[PDB]
Amino acid sequence: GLDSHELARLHELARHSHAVITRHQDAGGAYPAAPTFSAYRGYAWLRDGSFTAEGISRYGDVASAGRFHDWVDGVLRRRRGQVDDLLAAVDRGEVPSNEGMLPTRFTFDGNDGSDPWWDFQTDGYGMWLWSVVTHAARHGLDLERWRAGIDVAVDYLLAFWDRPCYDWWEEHVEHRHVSTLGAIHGGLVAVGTCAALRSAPWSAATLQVAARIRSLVSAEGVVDGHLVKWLGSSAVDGSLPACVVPFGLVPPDDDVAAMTRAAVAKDLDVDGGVHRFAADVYYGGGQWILLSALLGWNLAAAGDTAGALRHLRWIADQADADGDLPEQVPHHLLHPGSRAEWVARWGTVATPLLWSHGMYLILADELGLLPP
Ligand SMILES: [N+]
Repeated sequence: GLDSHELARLHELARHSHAVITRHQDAGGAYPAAPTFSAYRGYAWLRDGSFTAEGISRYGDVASAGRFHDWVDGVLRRRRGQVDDLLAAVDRGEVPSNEGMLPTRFTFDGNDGSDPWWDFQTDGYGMWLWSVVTHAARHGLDLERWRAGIDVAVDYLLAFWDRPCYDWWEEHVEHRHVSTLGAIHGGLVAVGTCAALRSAPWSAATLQVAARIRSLVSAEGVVDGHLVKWLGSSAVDGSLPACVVPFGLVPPDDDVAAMTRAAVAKDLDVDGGVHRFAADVYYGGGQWILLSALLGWNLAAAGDTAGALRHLRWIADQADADGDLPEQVPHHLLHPGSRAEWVARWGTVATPLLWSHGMYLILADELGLLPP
C-alpha cells in the first residue's frame, strides 16, 4: 500500500485540507467555493458546501460542520414563504418560471447571489439533505436542530425534482441530468430512511419520489449498461459515479455501477485526472481534483482499493507549494485552444477550491488514512 514517505505527505494534506476549509468558513457558517477565484469569490453553493461539510464531518470537526448546517437551515427557513408560494402556484396550474425558483449562488447573508434564470439547479438541495442526515447519524445529533430547513428543502424537491435544470456545471437547462436526479435521490432516501424523521408528514412521499427518480433513470438514463450524462444522451459525465456512492441509484456491486465506473475511466480519466465531459472548453477542459476524488471514492466502495489509491496519489500530486488543491489542472486538456481566453477573462484556475479539499478528506477517510 503506502510507505511512511507517502503516509506522511497524505496525512499532512488532510491536516492542511481541514485548515483551509475552517480558515475560509464565513463567520455566519457558509463554506465559500473559492476565496480568491474572481468568478466564485463572495458566494456559497450547497453542492460545494455539502461535500465540504461531509469531509469536515468525517475529519471530526463537529463544530465547523454544525455551523454550516445551521447556516443552510436558517437560509432555507427564510425561503418558507417563497417555497409555499411556488407550491400554491403549482396548485393553481401556474407552473413557475425558472426565474422564480430558489437560487444556486447564495451570498454569505443568505440572499440570491445570482439570477436563477441563468443558473437554475435543484441538485444542491438534495445534496444538503444527504449531508445533514449523514452528519447527524455519524455524530449522534438531534436533526430537530435543522428540521424546519429540512422541511423547506423536502417540500421544494417533492414538487420540482422532475423539472429540467442546468447540470452541476451550469449547462443545458433543457435537459434532466442524471447526477442532478442522483443528488435529489440521495437526499430523499436519506430523510425517508431516517428513524428520527419517521413521523414527518412527507416521510413516505420521499421514498415514493426516490422510486420515481430511479424509474426515470432506468427508462432514459442507462445505455449499454452504464449511466449517461442526461436522460436521452449516450455520453458519460465525470459526476456520474456520485449516483453510486454516495447518492445510491445503485449499490457499488451493481453491474450498472461497474459499467459506469469503467465508462467514466475509459472516456474521461487520463492518468488518474478526471475530465467533466468530452465537450468541456472551460480552461480547455482540464482534469478535476473533485472528480478524481469521486471516482476514487467509488472504486474504494466497490473493493478496488488499488484504483482508489492511484486516484488519491494523483490528487496529492496536484497540491501546490502551500498544500492548496486547485479546481483543475491542465496536464491533459480536452480543448487546449480554449484555455488562454479563460485565463484572460477570469485569471488562473481557482486555488484553493474548498470542494477539492472536502473530496480529498472523504477519499482519505474511505481508505482509512486520516491522521489518527
Ligand atoms: N465507503
